Amino acid sequence: TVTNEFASRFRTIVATLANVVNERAVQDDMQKATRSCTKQWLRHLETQFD
Amino acid sequence: QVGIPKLEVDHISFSNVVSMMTANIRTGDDMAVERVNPDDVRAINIRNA
Amino acid sequence: MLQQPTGGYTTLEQFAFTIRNDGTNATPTQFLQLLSYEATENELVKKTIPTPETHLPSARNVPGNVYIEDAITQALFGISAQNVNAHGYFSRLSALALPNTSARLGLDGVIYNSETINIPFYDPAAVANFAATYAKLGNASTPRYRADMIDIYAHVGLELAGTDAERAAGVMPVKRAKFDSWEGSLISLSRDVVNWKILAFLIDLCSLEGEALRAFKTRNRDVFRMMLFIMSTAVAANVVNRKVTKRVDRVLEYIGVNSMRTAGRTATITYDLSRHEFAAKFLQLTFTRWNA
Amino acid sequence: KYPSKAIPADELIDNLHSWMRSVHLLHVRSEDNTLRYNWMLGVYARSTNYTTPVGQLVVNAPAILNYSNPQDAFNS
Amino acid sequence: LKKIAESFEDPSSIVVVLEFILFALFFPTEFNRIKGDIQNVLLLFFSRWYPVEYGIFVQRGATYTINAAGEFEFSGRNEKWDQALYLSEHFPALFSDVP
Ligand SMILES: Nc1nc2c(ncn2[C@@H]2O[C@H](COP(=O)(O)OP(=O)(O)OP(=O)(O)O)[C@@H](O)[C@H]2O)c(=O)[nH]1
Repeated sequence: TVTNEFASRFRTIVATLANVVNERAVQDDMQKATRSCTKQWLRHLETQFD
Repeated sequence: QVGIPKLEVDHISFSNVVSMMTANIRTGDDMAVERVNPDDVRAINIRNA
Repeated sequence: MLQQPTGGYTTLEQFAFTIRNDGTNATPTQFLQLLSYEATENELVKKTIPTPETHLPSARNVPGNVYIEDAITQALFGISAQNVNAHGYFSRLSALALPNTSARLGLDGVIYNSETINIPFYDPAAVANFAATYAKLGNASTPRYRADMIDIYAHVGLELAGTDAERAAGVMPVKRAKFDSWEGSLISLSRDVVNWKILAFLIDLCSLEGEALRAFKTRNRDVFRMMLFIMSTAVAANVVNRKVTKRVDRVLEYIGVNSMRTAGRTATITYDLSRHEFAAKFLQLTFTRWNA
Repeated sequence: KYPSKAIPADELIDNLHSWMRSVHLLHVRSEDNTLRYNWMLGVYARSTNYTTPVGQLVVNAPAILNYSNPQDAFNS
Repeated sequence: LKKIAESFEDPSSIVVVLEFILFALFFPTEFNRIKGDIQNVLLLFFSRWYPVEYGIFVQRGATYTINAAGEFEFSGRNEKWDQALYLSEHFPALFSDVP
């Protein structure tokens, strides 16, 4: 009635991608910034997808 | 027997097989490409190659 | 389909190997009589040739009938060939390597993908044997499989210049070849060789076995030596003429030493680096087959 | 600082010691007994301050400096 | 594939990966046609983000061929995919799903 298997698959996809973006070591400060911004934006794409 | 090469001997030969490219070939025409600049100048590496 | 005789395909008059010389179609043996050798202080010693890799390169899906004989003979003796590895059509030989393939290798020296009318072609078993070794010309360039291109020429020397005692010993003095010569001799020799249907020689070299094979090696030794000669001039460090009292003696130095030269010269055909890798691989395979 | 006489041992030990404190090679320690540490690449990456591609590779994946087979230390 | 230039330095470069993942989902078939060509971009990604793993993986080989009885045979050698390979026996190895 409620859950959509496709959307949930995308949810685990962006959770994986967020873990990967998270574990991505960087040196420049702006890189360190866009890491977290990337994380937010993935988190938004998930809602668009659902 | 192989044929005697024409340049090897002094007789003139007025028929010969010239290779020629067809309409399908075309050499020397200008050609187009997409060029893609590096995203950040500071990311470009020189050494160690 | 052309039947293969009890002797090789080379026994057929259709596949005669003959350089031009003195205004006639001289056989290679009677050109090699003209060759004479000045031994120098250096010594060639033949190392064991590494066994050719088991791997047969993939024949990429190619619709066309690849002219392979032309590709090979140009890669080894072509005056103007270069970048003989950028195209990678030698891998196509592997298409013939399969048992019961629909492909056939024509006497024209083209690899047709299917049997086709009015085009004579070698017996597929023999060609399967030939492809099973010479497809590896396809990995002449691949970094994992490149042949030694320095050591191998020692064998070339031994098989070209080496006296029967030197060939038995496995070591000969580095030699400097010479012969009375016509203008542009090495070029015309190299092209008389380029026109040779060497696929016959190779298919007989790979398919024949037993006494019939060994009788081949003796019958065709001078031919193989001529290929070795063209190739050795291709890598010879220098190639002068000598005045000899109203006669001219061409002198290539030195046999068996690959100078690794790549810059061109009027005197001889020249190997680009790709051609060096290719010739090295070809020598590796052909010599591996010539000793067994 | 000492054109004429030998550098006094106290100054040599003190300064060399402080510089020794100053150095710290990148690494990821691990339990495997077969492992070594590609010291050449480690010190080199350090000396460039990790600006060469080898330096980036080391600064991002220090574990790459560890090696069992000595040759694969570089092939990696 | 319309080729992508990405060099995968900034974390945001992950976007290209996502653009592929989404393409795998919405169009699994067409993705299957262009997948080697996308594997070329992915390899630039993996060589940056996971160099040690990329080392072991590429060391197994960049491609493979299924044989009789269906077993995979990986190339043992890194090399760029070309669509010239789509009609050949070879598959991009990134999609083998072999642990
Ligand atoms: N920067 C750097 N260079 C090294 C290192 N290890 C060896 N080398 C250099 O590698 C070169 C050749 O390596 P080795 O064969 O081990 O040294 P060598 O040729 O026997 O000569 P020596 O180094 O004087 O003992 C030498 O000239 C060294 O300077 C290292 O850890 N870091």
